[PDB]
Amino acid sequence: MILDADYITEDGKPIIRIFKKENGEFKVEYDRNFRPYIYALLKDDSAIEDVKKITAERHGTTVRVVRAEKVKKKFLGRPIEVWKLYFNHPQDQPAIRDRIRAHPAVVDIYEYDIPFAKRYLIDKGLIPMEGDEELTMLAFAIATLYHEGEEFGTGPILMISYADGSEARVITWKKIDLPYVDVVSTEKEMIKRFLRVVREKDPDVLITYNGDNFDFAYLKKRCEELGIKFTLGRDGSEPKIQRMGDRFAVEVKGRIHFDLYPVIRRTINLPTYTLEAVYEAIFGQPKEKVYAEEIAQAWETGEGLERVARYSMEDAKVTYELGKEFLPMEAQLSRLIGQSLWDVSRSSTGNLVEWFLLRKAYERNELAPNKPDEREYERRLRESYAGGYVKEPEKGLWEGLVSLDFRSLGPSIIITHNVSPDTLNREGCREYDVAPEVGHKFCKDFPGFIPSLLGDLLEERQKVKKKMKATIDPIEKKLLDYRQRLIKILANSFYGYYGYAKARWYCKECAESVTAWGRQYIETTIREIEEKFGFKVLYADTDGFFATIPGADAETVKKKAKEFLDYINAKLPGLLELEYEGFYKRGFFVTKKKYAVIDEEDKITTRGLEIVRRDWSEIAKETQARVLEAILKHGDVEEAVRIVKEVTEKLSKYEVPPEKLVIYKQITRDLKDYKATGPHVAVAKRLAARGVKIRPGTVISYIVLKGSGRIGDRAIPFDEFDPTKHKYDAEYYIENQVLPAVERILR
DNA sequence: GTACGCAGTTCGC
Repeated sequence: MILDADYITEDGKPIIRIFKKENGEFKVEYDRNFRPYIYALLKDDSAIEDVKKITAERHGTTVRVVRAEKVKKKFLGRPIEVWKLYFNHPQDQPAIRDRIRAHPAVVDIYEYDIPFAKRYLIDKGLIPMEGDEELTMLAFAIATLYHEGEEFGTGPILMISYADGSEARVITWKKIDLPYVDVVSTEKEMIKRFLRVVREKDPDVLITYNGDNFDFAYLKKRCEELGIKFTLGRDGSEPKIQRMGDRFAVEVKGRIHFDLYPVIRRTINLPTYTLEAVYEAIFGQPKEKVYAEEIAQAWETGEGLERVARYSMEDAKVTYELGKEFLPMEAQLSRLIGQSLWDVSRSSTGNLVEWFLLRKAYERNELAPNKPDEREYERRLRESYAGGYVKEPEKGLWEGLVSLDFRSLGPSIIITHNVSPDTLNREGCREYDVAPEVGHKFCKDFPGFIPSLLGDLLEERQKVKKKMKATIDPIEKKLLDYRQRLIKILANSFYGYYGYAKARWYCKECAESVTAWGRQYIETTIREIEEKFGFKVLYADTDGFFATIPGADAETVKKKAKEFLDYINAKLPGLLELEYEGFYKRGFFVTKKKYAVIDEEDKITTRGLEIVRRDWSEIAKETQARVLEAILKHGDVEEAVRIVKEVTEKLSKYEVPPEKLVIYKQITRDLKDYKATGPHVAVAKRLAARGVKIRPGTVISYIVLKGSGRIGDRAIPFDEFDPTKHKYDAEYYIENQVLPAVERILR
């Protein structure tokens, strides 16, 4: 099983290193024959002699094209003839590619921004994490005395805890008598002992939580000032710190540094992403937070250091357990994308689709288009189109509801109608499909690049779902469930890709055609069920709707829907099909995107209401949840009223716990690009002045204190809140938080 | 930083 791959340099030549694990043994395979390359579209083949003689001078060494090779590829389905230009080293590619482009005989270059390691895995057909190997994992965390804005690595690390499946220990240079605490003499010996532990355990995966931007980086900085060789790699090497724009990333050669933080942000929606919120989300019980204000007073006084030693041990153990749950899912994603677990776990959906498309492009001799230049990127950002159909719901309570949704509407449309930039308005075909309203035509004579890819994807999902039915191993069934679910997410994101401004295969006309077809298909089904089958559709959004027959009994509502399923699915073309979501006793549709609906087993499903939003305080969510749980399940408005009158009196009496009053809002940009101040924006400026890290994506936790005027003039971060000196704005959380949320349901 | 559709709160003016 392939874990990772990079390249070293030997006698000036690159040698790919394939880090493997076979039969429980670490191995490293070496490939010395692979070379970097770009593609060049030449005006005349005769100009290749002048193009070879294009030279650059990097590192004081004259760099040149080492091999020119003319190849025939397809560019948006059309055969193209380009020159494959090879270089000696991947590092001199960025220095010479601009001069190759600048040649007047070169129309353009292609595939010039693909890293050497990822180029190798693609061109060789190598899929990481494929195989039957159990990976050994070790989690670790550190406890420091670092201050916000206090450089980085200047404060000493106090504690280093680690945890695997066999133990969880704390290493420290402070006298603590706990049986899991190993007291060393110096901070240096604490770090060195940690290095031996990792070396002795030799784990395939090092698990951290936010280790890319703190724990690992701080460890490297402390080892720098203290003069310690931070040897962690299986090749005797130090972890490497790279930059990802607003973010840093730490890589440990020979192992996989699995930072859980970028994975949780992209997999789970949470109000905040502290290790304790995460723990309380995936696992049942909570965690006993230990704040940096206590860790300083615990060193100073020396007392209570047992507590922080326990919290350091709990962080490591919780990090390991969360890692053991999320690593299998991310392993399946790396297999699907075909890139390393290290890179897959830290990249966005758009980047995962790019790597997948680039691989599939290689398999089909499809030359990849370049990412847009500045003007084109901006043009794509300034461009939009119409999307899904959202029916204004029949607002109120309704009884006896059936839900019918399309199966992968986007991918079904793209495959059925061959929606692809290589088929759009393609000339000379015998068969065409025309997108409604927008009128774009798509050639059906030959499979387009993307539609053919989606067909293989939806195929593969059926093959995985089939095995998942007829397999015994509950772990294997789960791993397969990960795969088929990942295939569905990957496929369904392909519609929006066509409108992604950074996409190589960007096609606004294609994206326009998917939504236009989807709008036609849903409105046609909604009309058919209301015409021929006497149904009344209540709520409808994009690919699905909620319908019923007024007055009809619960059973005949079901049996008449199944009747409509076989009717509409016959006339439906291609892979377009309607499925049966489920029957639900009652359902209140407050407004567009805002509804809730109760199944037969008395478990409410909630969508769009303030209950699920993170920018609403828990006191408002809980009350709305309890209020909605009344009218939906117990139908009691009088109780619902007693709940509102209840929670208002606790707030006015200042008895509701302040933690139920924090609002979680995200910073989405540089604080200076904001053209309108808000509560969370003003709190962010205070933290920015305090030295606190303030970047796009930082969740702001703040409370509104009592007073009058701008909410932002009365808002402070929660870590600055103190009931002994602060008084919270109860009136605000009554009039602007609790009362508006409960009003929507009662109205 | 896959897309657009959409509700609802804060704030300037």
